[PDB]
Amino acid sequence: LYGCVGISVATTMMSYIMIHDWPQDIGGKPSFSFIQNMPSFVPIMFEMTVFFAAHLMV
Amino acid sequence: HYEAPIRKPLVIGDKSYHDVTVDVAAPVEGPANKQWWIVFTIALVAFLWGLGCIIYTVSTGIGTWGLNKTVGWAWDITNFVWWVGIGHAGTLISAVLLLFRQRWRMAINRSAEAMTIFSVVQAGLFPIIHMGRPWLAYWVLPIPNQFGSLWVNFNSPLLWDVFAISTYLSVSLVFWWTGLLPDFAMLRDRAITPFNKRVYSILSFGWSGRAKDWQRFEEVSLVLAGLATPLVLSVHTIVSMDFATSVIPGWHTTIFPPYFVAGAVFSGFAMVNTLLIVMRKVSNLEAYITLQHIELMNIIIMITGSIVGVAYITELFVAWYSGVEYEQYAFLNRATGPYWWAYWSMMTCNVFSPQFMWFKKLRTSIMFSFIISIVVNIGMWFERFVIIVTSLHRDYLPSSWTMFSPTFVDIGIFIGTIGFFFVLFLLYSRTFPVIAQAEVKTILKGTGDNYIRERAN
Amino acid sequence: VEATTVDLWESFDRTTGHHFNLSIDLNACTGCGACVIACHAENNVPVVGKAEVRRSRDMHWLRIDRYYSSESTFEGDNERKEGIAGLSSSLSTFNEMEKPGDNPQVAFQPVMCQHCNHAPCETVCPVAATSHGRQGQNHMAYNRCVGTRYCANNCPYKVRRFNWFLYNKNSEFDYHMNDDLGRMVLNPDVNVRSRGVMEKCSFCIQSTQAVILEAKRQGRVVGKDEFNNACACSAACSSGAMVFGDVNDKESEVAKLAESERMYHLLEHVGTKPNVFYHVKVRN
Amino acid sequence: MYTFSSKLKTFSIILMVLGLLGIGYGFLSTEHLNHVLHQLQNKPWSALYVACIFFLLLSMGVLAFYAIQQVAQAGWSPVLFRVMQGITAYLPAGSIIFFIILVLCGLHFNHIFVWLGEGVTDPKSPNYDAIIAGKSGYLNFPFWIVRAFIFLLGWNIYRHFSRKNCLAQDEANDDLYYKKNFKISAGFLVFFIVSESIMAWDWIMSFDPHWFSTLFAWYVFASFFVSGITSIALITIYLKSKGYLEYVNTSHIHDLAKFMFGISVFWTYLWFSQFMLIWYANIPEEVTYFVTRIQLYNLPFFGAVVMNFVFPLLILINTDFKRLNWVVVMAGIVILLGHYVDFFNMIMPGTVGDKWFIGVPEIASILFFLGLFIFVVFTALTKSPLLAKRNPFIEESKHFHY
Ligand code: SF4
Ligand code: F3S
Repeated sequence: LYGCVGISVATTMMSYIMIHDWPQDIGGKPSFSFIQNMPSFVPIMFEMTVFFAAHLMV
Repeated sequence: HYEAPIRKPLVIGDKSYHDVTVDVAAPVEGPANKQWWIVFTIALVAFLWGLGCIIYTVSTGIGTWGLNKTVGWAWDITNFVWWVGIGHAGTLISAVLLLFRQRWRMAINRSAEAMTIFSVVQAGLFPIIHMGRPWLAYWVLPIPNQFGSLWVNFNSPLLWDVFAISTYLSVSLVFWWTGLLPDFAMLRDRAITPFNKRVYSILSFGWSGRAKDWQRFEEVSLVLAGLATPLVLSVHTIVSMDFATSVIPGWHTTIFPPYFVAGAVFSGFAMVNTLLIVMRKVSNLEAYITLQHIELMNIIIMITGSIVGVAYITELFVAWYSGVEYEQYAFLNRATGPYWWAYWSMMTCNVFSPQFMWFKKLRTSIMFSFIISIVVNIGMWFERFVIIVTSLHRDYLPSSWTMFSPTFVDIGIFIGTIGFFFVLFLLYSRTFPVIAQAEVKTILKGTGDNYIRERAN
Repeated sequence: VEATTVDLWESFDRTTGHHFNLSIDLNACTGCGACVIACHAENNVPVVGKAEVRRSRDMHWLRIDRYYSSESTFEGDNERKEGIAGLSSSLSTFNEMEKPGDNPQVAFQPVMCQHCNHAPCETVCPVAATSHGRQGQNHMAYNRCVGTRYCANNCPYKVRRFNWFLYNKNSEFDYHMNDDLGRMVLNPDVNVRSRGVMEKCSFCIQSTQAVILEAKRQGRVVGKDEFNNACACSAACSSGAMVFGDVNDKESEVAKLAESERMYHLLEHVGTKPNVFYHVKVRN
Repeated sequence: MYTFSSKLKTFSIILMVLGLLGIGYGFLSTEHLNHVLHQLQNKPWSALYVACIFFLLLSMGVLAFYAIQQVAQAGWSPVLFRVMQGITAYLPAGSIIFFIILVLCGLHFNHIFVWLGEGVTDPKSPNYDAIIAGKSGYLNFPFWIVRAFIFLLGWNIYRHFSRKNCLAQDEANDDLYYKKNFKISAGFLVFFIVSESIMAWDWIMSFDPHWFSTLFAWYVFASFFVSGITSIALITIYLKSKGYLEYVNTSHIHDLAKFMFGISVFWTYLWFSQFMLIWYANIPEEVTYFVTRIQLYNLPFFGAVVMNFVFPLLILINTDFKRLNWVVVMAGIVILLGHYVDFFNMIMPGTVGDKWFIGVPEIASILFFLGLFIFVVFTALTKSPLLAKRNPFIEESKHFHY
């Protein structure tokens, strides 16, 4: 359950900042939606789910 | 019971429960000798001098380093990834060997943890030191501010690295710390001085070992081991993508995410093995660290060495197979060019060192394996160096081609991190319980040169 | 299919509102001598001594190249390479093609930061100091640049100049930036960098933001050769080599040069979409 | 011993007839059509190729594991070795069929591979392709056949002697065969790794001579190794439910369930890293590989991610569920289907492109080889008793629990 909390944190953070607050272009990366440019968020989303799953149960 | 007669004893000397605790507690319960002080002094001096070099270059400029307008990275990130590679050994020994029910890991786990907490920390210095304006480093974090809530992007692997390293360390710190609770309990119960009494009553929590407490303890360690293996892989992979995701010929690839990991395992165990070899003689714990532990370390190194070898020929095949001249030239530059000696000395070490382990007469030798274990770390330093430098001084547009040579302040900082490593590790060995008691006492009856002999008759 | 048609991503709309380009033709490039000093006149690029340039660590925003040849032609350095064998001759031909033969041919090439569209220098900046505009520049903020030196590496053209010391007021650099009487050349419209921040041959923002300004207060449309006369990368060269201006305006000097049989970018197989195109050397 | 069901025979016969008939059916049905007609003619051919390589590698995914378990001195595997030996009886037959197909390509009976076509190498032809011709030092046909051929011997020989020496160990008063096999298996694993890398280049990446990538072979390895493990589990579940296994319990099942779970995650890891490293920096050369897959094989491409990751992710994480027969069987089926799709996805866009579909000629080849596989494996189980004799680790494996 702590891991599930973590993924909601990671995805609501990045989907807010990157595509709903400043949708600027950094490279040719399509920041139109959250499906588009999704892969670049995976390295962070993963780490957050482990982080919360680990520390909140310890 | 049902144990197979094929297996050899992991505990030597017919030792009981008191024998084990006395042996391990003894170095904690007594004074350090003159030799310890000599070595300590040396490591400390190297560290302090290194700090001076760090302060100097931060306060006067990165231009004091041997960096070029072409080669923006060299020795700074080279040493960063080198230390990161070292700090994956302990998280393999305590998590992966756990998952594969490898009993022999019980005599290593505790010192293996020390190897990561004192090496990830060293790596953590380079992400700051090389920065142009490090006093503004706090801008890396997505914190609400007076710039109209100005944020960070989430597309750069440099940011991914921040999350990877900071959470890797954080998780591993609570993991190994929890494992100390039943061992600090065995030191607070000695209380030879009121000072030490207080110290261990604070270091340990209220750990009165009970049925329920142990039940939960076991379950927590199983969960964390399960989470730890993914971290071992994903953290080093995020580091790997600093080069894999580029457009530079010689860096852009898909092999790095598993390739660098295999190298990390290889170099990590080579490091660990040299400390265990000297440890079992200085601390007199050779009855716990046996030749079977040493041999098994050698076997694992051999295996991962061959994986790396396959990746080397994979890259060369693909380079030939590919019709891209820029990729082929990059490999020609490594084979023949101004840095040929870095490339070929690197290849010599990584190709031949792990192949000596096929010979039992070489594998089962603490003398030979000590030497080889040292050699591996040299080759791996060049592995990181060669990839970064040889791919930057030669690339698109011949007019931009250059060289590279480091300065004494590049060298000095590296020396400083080595000195600091040993200051921390050396102090550790005189204050912490080097072998987990809760772990060893669960295998003393299952294996050892007493009970096996009893089973045989 | 033409390499420029392959793209997993989606493009951005820059079809309206002043898409810029910049045009070199290699025949008019005689030496392009005075084009350098005029670009270092507004932009306050500091002067570095003999040492710190001896270590190849200088500060220049645009550069002129120099390419000799082996065996008297440039086509003679394309017959030795296409005819090659396996791994025994290719270790000797590539070591002989860096020794220039007697009486070769010389070729010049001006190289600056062509403001890419799929720019590799953008996506990896962790502190987000670089971005693109609707006009098509590469905007470089001197504020979030906390100098983690990535973006000097992913530029394949590699025109990106990090500064290393403080060049402003210290006694190690006793040039015109130091003394009080000689700090009048410096224009007040462009800031002066201090330490740890990178700089780059931007398009002439501090002029084209004033040309749009002086055409907006009046109530007019910008003229034909009005963008070309303000950017001193083009408005100070002797010949008609450098041509700056607008593209969406279909009556400028750039829009008649972009529709040519000599249309040509550097490194189209990289797939970075540059905004500066060279033509062809048409020697005989 | 193992008594044959006396029902699976006719069952497998039905599969080997209906599938065979469907295969036969599949072959009975300016410059635009010069493209299209080749896409259409390749449909019943690649429908067979993908089926053969799927089951061929399925068998290899068991031998790799088999060798590992013996080299690693596992204390729970001995009781399952006879089943694994029975499964790896397909390989010496399936490899014959697969090899024949490779020969048929060489003899120009199809247009499965591009570089095997005529007029590609010579400059005096409208079919001349300089890029392919420049790779002919590796793609030269007689070299390709010999190189492929010796990989099959390198796998079949191991299989043969592993069984032979095991049976010898069962009828001896000392060891010597155990240690013999220990040494052999170690040698095999070294060979295997090398032959694996080359194999992928020759049998899978050879479908597109204009594309390359590092980390391809390791991806391929994971895509069949995982499925190999699930086939082991499913056979032991069947035999156990029929009363033919002893000293087998939920801890043996559980151990296999968590094993296959972990490695299925590993497959996903490799899949993503290959994709993302191309997507992130889309240098147009070598990018069309994904362009033509995403735009055409949309659901196949992404469905393969879900079935091989998302489904088992929420199943085989509960240790109680890992001991349930129907949970394990269910997950095993999904995984097998997912990896079939993985091979389908890799091959199809290069042979038929947008003319792909999953109708009669695809189903028919699946059922044909399914029946063949079943027939061979269960027949093999009648030629040797389950639960080997004196073995240095069998006594502890018979009391294994977790
Ligand atoms: S040319 Fe170099 S600086 Fe200019 S946009 Fe492309 S990568 Fe960035
Ligand atoms: S990547 Fe960013 S922090 Fe400065 S060095 Fe380049 S603009």
